[PDB]
Amino acid sequence: SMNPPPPETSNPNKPKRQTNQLQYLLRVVLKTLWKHQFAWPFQQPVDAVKLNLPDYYKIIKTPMDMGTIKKRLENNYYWNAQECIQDFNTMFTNCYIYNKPGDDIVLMAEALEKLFLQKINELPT
Ligand SMILES: COCC(COC)n1c(-c2cc(C)c(=O)n(C)c2)nc2cc(N3CCOCC3)ccc21
Repeated sequence: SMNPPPPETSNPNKPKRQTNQLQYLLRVVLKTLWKHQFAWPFQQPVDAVKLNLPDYYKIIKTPMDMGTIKKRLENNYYWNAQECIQDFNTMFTNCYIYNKPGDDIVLMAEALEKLFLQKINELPT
């Protein structure tokens, strides 16, 4: 059991643009979640070898983490704000698929998801 390569943070065969929404997702949404006290388990891909979680990448076939989302925003990987919001949703959903109710990681995901929703609420037009 080993780790997959992390998600792509670059697509050479994809146009790029700067929008108010993408800038807000990096500078306000991601930055706010990144600095939250419960951010640390979500700042990098799950390392199944280091943490000894051999069934993680048997159960989770669409991994996502805030380190990947950060790099995607910084590299102008996303064309649509929807793509970035979908990646956050995937990250939270994976946590609820793999882990059990009352697990520390699940209550941490709940706290971050609540904050995420409050910040996306004020996403500009
Ligand atoms: C609160 O989460 C605890 C779990 C423990 O998994 C066995 N965990 C995850 C983790 C995260 C997610 C989203 C998940 O689903 N699982 C199962 C584990 N990522 C981690 C990273 C670290 N370290 C801290 C020191 O620096 C290196 C990294 C330490 C613990 C971690």
